[PDB]
Amino acid sequence: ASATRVIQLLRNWASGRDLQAKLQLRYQEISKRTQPPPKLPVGPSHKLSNNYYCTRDGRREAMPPSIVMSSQKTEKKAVTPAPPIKRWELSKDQPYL
Amino acid sequence: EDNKQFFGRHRWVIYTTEMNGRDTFWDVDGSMVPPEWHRWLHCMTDDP
Amino acid sequence: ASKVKQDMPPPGGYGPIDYKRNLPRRGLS
Amino acid sequence: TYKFVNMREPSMDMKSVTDRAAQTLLWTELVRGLGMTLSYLFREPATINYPFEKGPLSPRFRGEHALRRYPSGEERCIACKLCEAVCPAQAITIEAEPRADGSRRTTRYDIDMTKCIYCGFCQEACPVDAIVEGPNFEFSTETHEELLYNKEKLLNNGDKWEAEIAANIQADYLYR
Amino acid sequence: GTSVKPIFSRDMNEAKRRVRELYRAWYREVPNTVHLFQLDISVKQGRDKVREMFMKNAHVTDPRVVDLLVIKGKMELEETINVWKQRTHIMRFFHETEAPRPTDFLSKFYVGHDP
Amino acid sequence: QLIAVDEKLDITTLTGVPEEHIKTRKVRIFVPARNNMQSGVNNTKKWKMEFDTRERWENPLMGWSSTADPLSNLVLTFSTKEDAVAFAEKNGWSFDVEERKVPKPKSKSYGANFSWNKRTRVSTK
Amino acid sequence: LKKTTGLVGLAVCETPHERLKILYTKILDVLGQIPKNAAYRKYTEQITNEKLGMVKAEPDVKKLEEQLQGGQIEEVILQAENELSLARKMLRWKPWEPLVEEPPANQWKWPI
Amino acid sequence: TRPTIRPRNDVVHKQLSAFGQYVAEILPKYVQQVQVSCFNELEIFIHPDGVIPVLTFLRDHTNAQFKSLADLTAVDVPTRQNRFEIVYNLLSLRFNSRIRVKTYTDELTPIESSVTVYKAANWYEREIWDMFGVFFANHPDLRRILTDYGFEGHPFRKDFPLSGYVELRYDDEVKRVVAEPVELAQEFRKFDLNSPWEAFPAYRQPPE
Amino acid sequence: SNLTLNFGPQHPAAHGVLRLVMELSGEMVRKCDPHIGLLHRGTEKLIEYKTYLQALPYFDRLDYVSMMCNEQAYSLAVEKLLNIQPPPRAQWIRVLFGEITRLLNHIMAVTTHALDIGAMTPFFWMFEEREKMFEFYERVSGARMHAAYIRPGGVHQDLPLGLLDDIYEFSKNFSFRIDELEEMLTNNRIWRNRTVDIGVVTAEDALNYGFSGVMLRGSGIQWDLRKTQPYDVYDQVEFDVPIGSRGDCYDRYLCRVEEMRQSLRIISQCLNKMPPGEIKVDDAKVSPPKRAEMKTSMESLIHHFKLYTEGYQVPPGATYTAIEAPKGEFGVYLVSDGSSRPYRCKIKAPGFAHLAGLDKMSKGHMLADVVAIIGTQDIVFGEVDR
Amino acid sequence: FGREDRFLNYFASMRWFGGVPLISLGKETVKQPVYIVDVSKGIINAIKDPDAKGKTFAFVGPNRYLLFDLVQYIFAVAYRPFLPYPLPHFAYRWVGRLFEVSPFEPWTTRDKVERVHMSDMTLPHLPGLEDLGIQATPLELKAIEVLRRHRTYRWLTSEMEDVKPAKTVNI
Ligand SMILES: COC1=C(OC)C(=O)C(CC=C(C)C)=C(C)C1=O
Ligand code: SF4
Ligand code: SF4
Repeated sequence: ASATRVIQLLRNWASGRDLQAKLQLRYQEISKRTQPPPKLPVGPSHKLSNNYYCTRDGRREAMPPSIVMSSQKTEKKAVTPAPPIKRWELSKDQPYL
Repeated sequence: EDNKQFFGRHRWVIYTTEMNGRDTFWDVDGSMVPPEWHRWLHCMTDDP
Repeated sequence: ASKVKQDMPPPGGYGPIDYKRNLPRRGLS
Repeated sequence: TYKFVNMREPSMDMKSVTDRAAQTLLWTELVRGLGMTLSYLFREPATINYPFEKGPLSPRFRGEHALRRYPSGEERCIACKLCEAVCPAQAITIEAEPRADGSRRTTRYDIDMTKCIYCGFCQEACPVDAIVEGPNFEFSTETHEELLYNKEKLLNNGDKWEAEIAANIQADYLYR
Repeated sequence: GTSVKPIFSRDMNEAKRRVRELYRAWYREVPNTVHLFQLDISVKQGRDKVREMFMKNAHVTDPRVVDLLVIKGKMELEETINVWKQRTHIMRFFHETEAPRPTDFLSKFYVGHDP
Repeated sequence: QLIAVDEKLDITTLTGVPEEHIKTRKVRIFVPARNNMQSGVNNTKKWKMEFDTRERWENPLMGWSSTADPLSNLVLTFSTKEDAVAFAEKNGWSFDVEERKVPKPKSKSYGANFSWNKRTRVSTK
Repeated sequence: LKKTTGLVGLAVCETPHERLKILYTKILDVLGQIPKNAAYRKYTEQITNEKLGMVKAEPDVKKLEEQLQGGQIEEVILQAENELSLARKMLRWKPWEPLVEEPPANQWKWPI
Repeated sequence: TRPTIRPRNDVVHKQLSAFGQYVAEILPKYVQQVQVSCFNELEIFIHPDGVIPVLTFLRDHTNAQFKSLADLTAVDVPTRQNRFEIVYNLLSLRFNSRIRVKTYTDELTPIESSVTVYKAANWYEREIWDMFGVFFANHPDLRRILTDYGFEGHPFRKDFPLSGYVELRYDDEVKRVVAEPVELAQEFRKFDLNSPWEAFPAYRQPPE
Repeated sequence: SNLTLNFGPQHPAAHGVLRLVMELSGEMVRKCDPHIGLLHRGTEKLIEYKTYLQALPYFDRLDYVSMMCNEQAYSLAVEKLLNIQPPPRAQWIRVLFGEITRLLNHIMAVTTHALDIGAMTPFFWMFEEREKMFEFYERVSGARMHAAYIRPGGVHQDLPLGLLDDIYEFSKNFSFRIDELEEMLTNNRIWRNRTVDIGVVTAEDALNYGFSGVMLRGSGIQWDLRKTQPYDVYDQVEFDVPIGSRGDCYDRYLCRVEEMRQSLRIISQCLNKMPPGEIKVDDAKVSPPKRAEMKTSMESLIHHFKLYTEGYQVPPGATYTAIEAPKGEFGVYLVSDGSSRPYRCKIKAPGFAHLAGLDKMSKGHMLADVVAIIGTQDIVFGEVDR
Repeated sequence: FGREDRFLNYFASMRWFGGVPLISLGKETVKQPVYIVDVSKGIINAIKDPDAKGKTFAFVGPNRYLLFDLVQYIFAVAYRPFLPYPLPHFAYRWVGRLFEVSPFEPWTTRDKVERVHMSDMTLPHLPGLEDLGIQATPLELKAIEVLRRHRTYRWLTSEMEDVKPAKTVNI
């Protein structure tokens, strides 16, 4: 910024922090508006052989849902939809704000 | 241009006072910029 | 057929970024 | 992993109690807020001087539509109607027939700009780079009818803005 | 048997009783609607319009359909009483800006192709 | 318990459809004909219900195509003819049903291309 | 001993072992009126018996919370109350009876 | 097979299948079917009469604890004798799981309101009533939520036209907003997109 | 009788188009009746009339404060129904822009909440940061907010060559702006008076009413979809979930500020770990080929033609896919009949359930308290009305 | 007469002077006012009528009123106190002269005063609104939509069937 040093001191005393270190306005550290051209690699299916589509066809591996207990058609331990969720841990970085 | 100003105020245009037929001393609008200077002024490129 | 050029982080990495709250005490008793 | 935001307990010693009493009776945190506003008062504002100064844009910006030509002057559009098929707003209307020289060209190319959502799907779908979203965004009108573009208006836009459109396409086509 | 379950009414008698209660409520409400919405119509016009709406669905012979119609009518009455409707909503029943369309064959032949 | 209604299903009073678009409409229930430009048959499996075509006119300002009937784009899909008939009946629409057209089985013989005494022998391959 | 369970509206329970014992005994009493061959009765009796057994075998609340894997024993008490209410409702409903009114022929056929 | 294809998880598939069998065993009176999709989603198809019991079980059971109703909506399939398909999506935070419960109804059959089980249902059912015309019995306050006041019809039905039957404008003679039959300067253009060649052999239907 | 008042739709504190019919005794609020549908555009039927690619821009306009998050949720649902997998670089870009979008949304929510309560300055301070993030959006997609950038194959385009540096430059300074906003609000006694113990909701009531996101976390419920049900690469980043203890407006405000800080943390991690490679799935029957290939090879041109005219077919089936959007759980129930157009698409908006609980939350409060409670629920009516 | 007319509004606005000056107390003037929508519909139907090429029409309302009774009804619909007093013709002409001097739209003019006091002609030989398919709307069904604006807050909600329609000198 172009502010005089007295105004910088007044700003830093009023805010309580050094404002000149982290300015809202960006001056010259941003990227140039003209950039060199890119190259952009291709991908994993760009091989010349051993690349038949039937071996990499995700849509064709979808199938109708599995049927359990159609109505038309002992040990027996109880079950849950999934194992119980494990209790969260308390933030080794900063547990309390 | 003035590269010491922050981004957005570092480039500007002073419009002409007389475009095709109308007096533009007071009435100016952003559509008076031709496309090449339009590309430069909106920072879509660095080269004027 | 030059080297692949893509938008990538610089060699090594970026500098650390502050995110924690910073409210100094800044007062008399 | 989780953290608490509001689970602290103040100190109950005479020093802390008197500090809290002073804060209550002398308005310390309000003074801190006033100091923050005073600090913002002496900073340079972020306002730009429109229209003499403009907001920053990129070559990818989607704006007013245009129809383009080959360097010979021949139109690029060959009336495949891919843009018409893909348009999410049904904003494009195309009619075509064989030209006098046997060419495949349009007799009608309409874009309703009050239907359009400016998504740029038409320019992605186009196989010859005929229809583009230009860089212009200052084209407000006084009537609804001026925003119903026909082929003549779009060709005029292309001839008007090609000098910038070609440079913008040059900067981004390697990403496409 | 056809094995169908009711909504509220068991047969057409209870359905007719509910219809009569709804009609009584609408008939009572009409003058308040004329006053509150500041309508330029008369109370007689509003009650005739109420009567007309009921007559339209008079032909229905199914108690479930009658029950659903009564539910919809109660919803409409609730909208009117609480002034959730505006003046335009109330006046939409009268079709004041729609030009009349003749039902005779000659008039339809002259204007267009629609039957 | 149950009430045992003995009436015919009729929901026209509850659908919100204007009277004109109930009594004056004719719906067609049919299996769509295969597009003759292609050999695929996957578009000839389901039953379709569609409405009778009404007037279209040119827009004065841009010459666009303008319509006044709201059912010009309504097309319904059904598994069987009976399902479409039931839907049309309960919605009060009068309908025309066309029976499904299935190509008849044919007798193909590659050897017949080279018959000793029949007209089926081909003069070119 | 513990304060502020951490969930708004959930108060801290003193003497939770006794409360859990009462709740599990009530659940078992209610389940005793359901037919023996019903699946709900046997499944609920099994799980409730495991929970009661682990309750009677641990006097420390933190370790009991760890063993039950139920998330903060106050929520265990709440879940026990919910289970007792559900058991009463199911006794009223009797959902172990055979299926009523098989669906139409192609009710669940997709696509179309 | 590796890079472009979504990987599948078999542990979750087995667990969801076991829990579906569990629910079907506990409630044979209402459960008509149980399915596990191949992207690991579990659905339970029930008779309508069991809307309240089943949900209650899933909400309060110790082993289920599905205490959050994520969504409740309807699907309209005109080719079915029971037109409307009612779908409940439930989430269990205790077991970090999701379940789907499905039932059916027609235009004239009420479905019991589930507001007593989940408060969140209150608005959802209203929306279902507004968009599809399905009535919910014992609803505390059932009325339109999304449509304009006095709107006629249920727009989310398949036979309801896309642009509707009426349109609004301002009339200066009566000095107010009025409604008139729809007239479109440009008719919406119907596209016929389906390919005449079959895409997915795994879903082929028998030729009847 | 009580006085009946129309709060909105033409009201500064109505957050757009909302007709709050209030029954009041003096300024005590006896009853709140929210009337919605003033922004109901019939999105779901329109989607029924589009291909899967054509329907994507509707999700930009559902929650027009968090666009790329809705794009991500819809793309994930379509990917699940397609049985395909986005490439790693696309997923990292998705998470980075999702966190940037969360920053945008939280700025909007907190600043407009303060504006409604009566503090106007932080709005102005933070909307410059919003404008810089809009510039990031435009540089990646050409549009400031309705990007249509995240698609069921990954992302439309790769990053421009200088974008990561500018994102890093913004991120290394955003924490001081958060600090200034906190200095304005957090310890102010007027702010605490207007927020503390206002709109208290219990954990059980929050669960039964269908709440999600911060509306749960403020009441102590330890739930977050990025931690319990991660979707793209959220299992490879480290962050904390802020939890409240009072269930009031003040705790939710603190939670949102802390979530902004955690978003900065995640953005740092995403910037450091961006991998190389392609940005959409290498499967031309789903993702369109590159322009150079489309103008060179027959198969590429055929697939481009078919993907832009008819669109890809999706195998039949139904999914419910949910994400931790900045406003809570955002979900899609998507049904496919096997064709290129979805049969049914139900959108689940957290604001729907949150606004449905407004009457419960306002019991025993005043008009200004109800304004604060409206602000604390973080409501946008594009997603509520759909 | 209509919402933006100079007939009902003109008489309603005369309450600002406290009393209504009427030449001969308005007892020797007969009026046959016609509704605005009837006139507009008649113009439209004349456009669409092939037989109306060189015809001369007379658009009048269904009832004829003495001026005193019409003004009394106008003041009753507006719920304003009616204080009619007789003014000589030359004095009213002087008032019109005085008001004509306005550089803006005059409140009244001498010509306007003359027209107000002149009886409506009867021309039975000319065709009318009924010959164009229009049933003339009486003033009794449309006065409230014009005169409700001229009421105070106390009388704003009064319904249209309250104000006892005025007497007509018909045949
Ligand atoms: C400070 O002045 C302003 C307002 O007045 C308080 C506004 O309402 C608004 C609109 C935003 C609110 C949420 C209504 C804006 C943008 C504004 O700048
Ligand atoms: S930008 Fe999008 S909406 Fe506009 S014309 Fe192109 S495809 Fe259609
Ligand atoms: S503009 Fe392009 S996509 Fe559209 S019809 Fe012309 S060539 Fe085809």
